[PDB]
Amino acid sequence: VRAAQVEAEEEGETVYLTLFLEWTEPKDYRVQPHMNVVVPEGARVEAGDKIV
Amino acid sequence: HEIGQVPLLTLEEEVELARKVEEGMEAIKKLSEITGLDPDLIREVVRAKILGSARVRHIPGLKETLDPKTVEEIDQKLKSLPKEH
DNA sequence: TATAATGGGGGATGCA
Repeated sequence: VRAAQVEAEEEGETVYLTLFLEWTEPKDYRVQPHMNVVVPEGARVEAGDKIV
Repeated sequence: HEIGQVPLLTLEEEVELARKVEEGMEAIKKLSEITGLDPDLIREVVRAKILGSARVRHIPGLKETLDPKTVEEIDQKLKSLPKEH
């Protein structure tokens, strides 16, 4: 995970950080023999795109 | 010995090849719709270009005689289609 | 037309 924009607010002896974070959550799919993978390696997909 | 050279298909490879065949059939079925020609002729030209130049003959059932000239004309008419066609 | 089946059963002489 990386932090895009990092804001902050000075309060008393502490700081409140407003972070804009970005990352990737892996999800494992199991493929069956009768199925066919129709998406290449490292392909940028969106919501609804058919993978298999 | 000539038969023991081609490996035995795995289930996955089997389904793969079969699927590709069926998809090819449908693809030609729509290509004929696009070009407004003949399915048998088209699939025969595809067969021709696939197998190479070793096999070229007039197929009993097809109206046009399949000589390299004609298959060149048809293949050039196949290259004259939009990316989605 | 659709369980799955995938590799068989002598005898001598001329010529390359």
